[PDB]
Amino acid sequence: LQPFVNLLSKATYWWMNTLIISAHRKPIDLKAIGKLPIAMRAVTNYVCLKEAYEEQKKKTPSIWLAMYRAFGRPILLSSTFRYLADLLGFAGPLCISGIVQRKEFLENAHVLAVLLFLALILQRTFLQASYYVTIETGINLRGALLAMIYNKILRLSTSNLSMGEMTLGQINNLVAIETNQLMWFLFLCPNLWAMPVQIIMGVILLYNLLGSSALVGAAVIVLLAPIQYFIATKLAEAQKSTLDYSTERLKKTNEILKGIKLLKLYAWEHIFCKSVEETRMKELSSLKTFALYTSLSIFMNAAIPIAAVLATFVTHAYASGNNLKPAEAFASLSLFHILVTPLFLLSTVVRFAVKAIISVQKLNEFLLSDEIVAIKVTNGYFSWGSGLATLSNIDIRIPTGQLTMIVGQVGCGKSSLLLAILGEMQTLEGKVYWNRYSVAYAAQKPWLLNATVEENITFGSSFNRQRYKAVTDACSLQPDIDLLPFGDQTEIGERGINLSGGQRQRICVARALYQNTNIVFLDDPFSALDIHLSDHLMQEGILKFLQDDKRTVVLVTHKLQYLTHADWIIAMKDGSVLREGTLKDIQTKDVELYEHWKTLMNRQDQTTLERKTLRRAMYSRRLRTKMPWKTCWWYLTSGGFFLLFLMIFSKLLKHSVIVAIDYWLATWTSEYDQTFYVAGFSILCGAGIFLCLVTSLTVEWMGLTAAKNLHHNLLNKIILGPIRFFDTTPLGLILNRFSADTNIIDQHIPPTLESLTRSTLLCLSAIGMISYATPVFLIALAPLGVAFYFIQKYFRVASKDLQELDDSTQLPLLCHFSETAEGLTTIRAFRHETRFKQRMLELTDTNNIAYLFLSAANRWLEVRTDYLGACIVLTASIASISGSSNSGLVGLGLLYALTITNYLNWVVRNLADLEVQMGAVKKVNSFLTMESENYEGTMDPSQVPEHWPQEGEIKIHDLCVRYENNLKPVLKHVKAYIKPGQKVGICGRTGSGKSSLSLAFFRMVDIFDGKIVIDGIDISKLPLHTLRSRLSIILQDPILFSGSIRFNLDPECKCTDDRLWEALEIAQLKNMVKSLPGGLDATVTEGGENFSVGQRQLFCLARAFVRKSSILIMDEATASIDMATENILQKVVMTAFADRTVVTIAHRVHTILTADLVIVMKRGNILEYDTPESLLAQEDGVFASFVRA
Ligand SMILES: CCOc1cc(CC(=O)N[C@@H](CC(C)C)c2ccccc2N2CCCCC2)ccc1C(=O)O
Ligand SMILES: Nc1ncnc2c1ncn2[C@@H]1O[C@H](COP(=O)(O)OP(=O)(O)OP(=O)(O)O)[C@@H](O)[C@H]1O
Ligand SMILES: Nc1ncnc2c1ncn2[C@@H]1O[C@H](COP(=O)(O)OP(=O)(O)OP(=O)(O)O)[C@@H](O)[C@H]1O
Ligand SMILES: [Mg+2]
Ligand SMILES: [Mg+2]
Repeated sequence: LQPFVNLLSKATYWWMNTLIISAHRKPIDLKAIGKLPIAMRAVTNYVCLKEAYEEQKKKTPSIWLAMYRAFGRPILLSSTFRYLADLLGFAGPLCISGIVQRKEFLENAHVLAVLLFLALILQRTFLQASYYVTIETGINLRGALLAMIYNKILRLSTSNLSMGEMTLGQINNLVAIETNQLMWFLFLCPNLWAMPVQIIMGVILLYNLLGSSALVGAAVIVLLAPIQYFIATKLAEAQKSTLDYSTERLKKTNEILKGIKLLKLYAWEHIFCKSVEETRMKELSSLKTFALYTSLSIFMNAAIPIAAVLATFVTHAYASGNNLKPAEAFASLSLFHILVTPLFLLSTVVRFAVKAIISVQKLNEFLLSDEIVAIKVTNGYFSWGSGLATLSNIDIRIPTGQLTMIVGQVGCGKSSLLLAILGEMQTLEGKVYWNRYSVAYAAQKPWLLNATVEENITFGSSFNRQRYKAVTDACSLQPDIDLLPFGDQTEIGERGINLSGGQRQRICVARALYQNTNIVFLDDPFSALDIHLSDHLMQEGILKFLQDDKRTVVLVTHKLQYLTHADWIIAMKDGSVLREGTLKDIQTKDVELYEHWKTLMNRQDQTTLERKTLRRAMYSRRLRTKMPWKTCWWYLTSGGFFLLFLMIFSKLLKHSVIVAIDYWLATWTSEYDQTFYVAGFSILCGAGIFLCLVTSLTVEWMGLTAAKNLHHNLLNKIILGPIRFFDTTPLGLILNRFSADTNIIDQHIPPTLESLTRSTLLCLSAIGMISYATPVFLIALAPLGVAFYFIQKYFRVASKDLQELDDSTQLPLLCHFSETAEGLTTIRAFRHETRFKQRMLELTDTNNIAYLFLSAANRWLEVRTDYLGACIVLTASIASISGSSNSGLVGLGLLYALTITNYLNWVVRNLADLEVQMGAVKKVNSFLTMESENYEGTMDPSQVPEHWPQEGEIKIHDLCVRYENNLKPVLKHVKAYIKPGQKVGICGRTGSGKSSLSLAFFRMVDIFDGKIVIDGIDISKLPLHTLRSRLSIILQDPILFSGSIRFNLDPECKCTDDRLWEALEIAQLKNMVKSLPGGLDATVTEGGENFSVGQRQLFCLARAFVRKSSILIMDEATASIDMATENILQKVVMTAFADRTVVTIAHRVHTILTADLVIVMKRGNILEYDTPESLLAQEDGVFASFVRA
């Protein structure tokens, strides 16, 4: 008997109840979820799919055939279940038919009720079994496809001809969209055959029950599918347009957030906010058409059935000598309700099928793509697939266990030489011998995972504290490591703590040196290394650390230095080897080349600067079940009480009119001329259509209004927020507040809310109507209501947890595919292919199990609610037949009871989804409630002179500065009197609050004690906007936002182009802009990458000049600037700003030695404030010490 109960559980999902029930006590952890059965592990599915694919290739290969060969049987089983389920589900109307017309005891009207109950249960259990089988096969297919494309990625080539700039984009698209769409098509595949059969059977049954008259209604409903497909295509068009505008808006917002401090300093936040508001306006303009089409689709879906009913019944009434019977009428109405959904969804199935065909074509295109004495090579010719040997006559030899160096000119091919020796490119002729063992490789372009530093260093190697410390010290990486927030175990790479090129390549070199292997390749590890660091790495790392290990080291470096240490040297030229040998060998054979090295060698602070920027970033650092009804009400009200009332009233009236239509039909059928009834029915149907249209339009209007209001208010509040907000909160979350949350509010909330309200109203109306026909039904209803409440609670909590876990598991998979897509050369050099493949299998298995359990929970909820609906139908039917009432009311009760089962689960599912989305709404609403700054100014703007800062007098009175309240004041008792028309120099030990002093000048940081006085007006006693408007500033790293040169010079557009030209001339940038096309109107890319760093500084100086601040502040402007550019900067500061007041945060003292006066800072203390010449001649203080060095 055990098999019977086992199958029952596998059908009623009894295994899901323990996880779902426990969902309350503990969040659904990955461990809590049992691992995938070996029958469903991604590895096995990949094996089967590869077998099928190779069988196809044995006879150009097509994926579709392989997918069939792999997963046909589950699909056939699913189709069998689906066909049986639909065939049984056609029993509903037939049973209603026979019960209303109430040894062939089937007419007894009692046995038929239990027959209907059992048939409904069997139908729905089979249908859910089919859903689950197709879900499982689809997820298996997704796992197999991901594994297959991952293997392809691992075997991909790196030729620039093949792997273009868009190759990584294509791979991300495949993993994120194409595979998912193919999975969805696999989910929906059974429908593609179960829908047309269902529709045909429905039409045949309609003809049998109601005769040729029902043909009109059949045609009217069949017209639903083309309409749905057309409006769906238009909707997709509008959605693409909205996606384009949304991407533009997101780019603008992201650039704004990054460097927000700069915008606040320039006081330009308002103009950027206005531009983003314009972008949002266009986005909303497109979203309005999207909403129009969505509303049209909903209206058609909810009205075409009414039109079909109207046409059918009017035609039958006017074209039948026999008056309309009740049983036939209600059976036909139930059949229409059965057929509406399949027709409404066949169009979506077709769209998914087309998208899947496109996706499979794209995946096939991807797959059919190109792919690939320690060492000696003889007669080696290699190319990058161009057909022309990029390397020729490769007679290289790599002596075992000895340092080897490769020298050459720019773009000689040494990097290509290493790649070819790795076998990473086609070998036209010649062979390479290994005497393959894995080789430690540090790519010319450094590469890093998204794991922490420890993972990068180990890279899967067993941890050894001794080796880790030794290599870290050898590469001088310990300090910068300590600078990190968590030191080690600190995420780095694209998503983690951003690192400069020097640090990245140092980490890569550390990885290479740590990894235990006999062969090490270092491709110019000194790309951005200072002399001291490079020398330390060479002496301690390259030689000693590997001398002990007796490794074989091949080094590629432009810097001819250190060649003395190298045992063997290689000379290359134009993708060919001039000579190979030691220094003595080259000297003997090629004197000219030997001397040429000395000739070039004889004709010969970034690291410290880099760490300073890194250290600056480090300065800053029960019942999870109840939905947020407060937040949902806040959202609903956001649109406006008028719109909310209109929506509610319209929907209530629509459902009242629909139930009125049904009751009118019942009363009409009561009898057993018809003009009165038909006229009434027609007017009712017209009113219903009108109300459907009105309610759809109203819900969409409410959605649009709410989205616009919420987004606008959020952007205003965030932009008007204090700097600390962005300093603490990671930029990622703030950006996500507009990336996803806004997308959800725009697109998901309105449709989901409309569906939830419609389902709730339909369920309530059905219950009320069956009670009206069957007053005794409520007694049986109440326990069912209790069960419904419990199911609602459990499923809502479980689904929330499962969905969140699914997303958290998915994100690492995309991250890993993106990472492995890059650095393929590095992985293949380490030959860690197996490790990464296993990692991918683990990640995909976890994601698949999460998704599968989410779908299984959905199935469990469906089965429970469906047994509930079956009990409802049984009780309603039995009570009605037993109860004495008019036949029409009996038919109405049976019809509504049968229907209620379709919506009884949609109500709860939409409720859960709306809860999840209200989560995001709460996120946004809470985020926009953050307190703003004291923009109000105590003094009247008129009282403060318009040209207030012209004089340039500044005083400091015992100032104290604190970044945040309750923290130690970085500045204390800071007093300073800066004479107008004076130059002020500031220098001291790093971290002495110089930039803090500048921020205090700009009010950015709180002035807890003391004051800053300019022109006799306290800075605090003034609007911060006014202060920032008429003050200049030159940050250390200038940033320019995407747009024209005019926009950067003056977003306010207040000054004439003559002023801009004069500013660019004085800033020495007039010729630079003139040479570039477009002149003043030339475009600029985001972040100022279009121009050189010195040009960015010139742009900043031009901004200062045009601002006419009368003041000037420089925060180590010369830092990270070319010496000639630094001299130009000094000249322009000295001459152009002669009449202005200059305050400089001197990165280097000698640049500010000429300042009229200097200030010495130390731990928030003004140790010295005099002329720099006097301080040097007075005492040998701190200023004298660092300035002398
Ligand atoms: C994650 C998707 O897992 C499922 C997968 C399925 C498989 C399936 O034949 N769908 C039919 C719906 C049935 C009732 C007609 C369908 C067809 C076309 C468009 C959408 C849809 N449906 C898509 C989801 C359910 C609502 C409309 C069912 C149900 C689920 C589910 O999660 O409940
Ligand atoms: N992966 C690649 N695919 C295609 N062509 C490549 C690839 N790598 C290099 N090349 C081309 O091969 C030639 C030499 O490139 P390579 O990087 O090997 O030279 P190099 O002397 O090491 O240069 P570098 O100054 O960048 O260190 C150039 O034409 C370069 O464009
Ligand atoms: N964002 C911040 N939040 C809180 N405290 C900060 C922040 N930035 C700096 N501090 C504190 O202020 C001290 C000095 O700040 P600041 O960067 O202005 O000084 P500095 O001497 O000009 O430094 P730098 O070397 O960057 O020019 C830091 O040591 C830290 O104590
Ligand atoms: Mg190179
Ligand atoms: Mg500073």
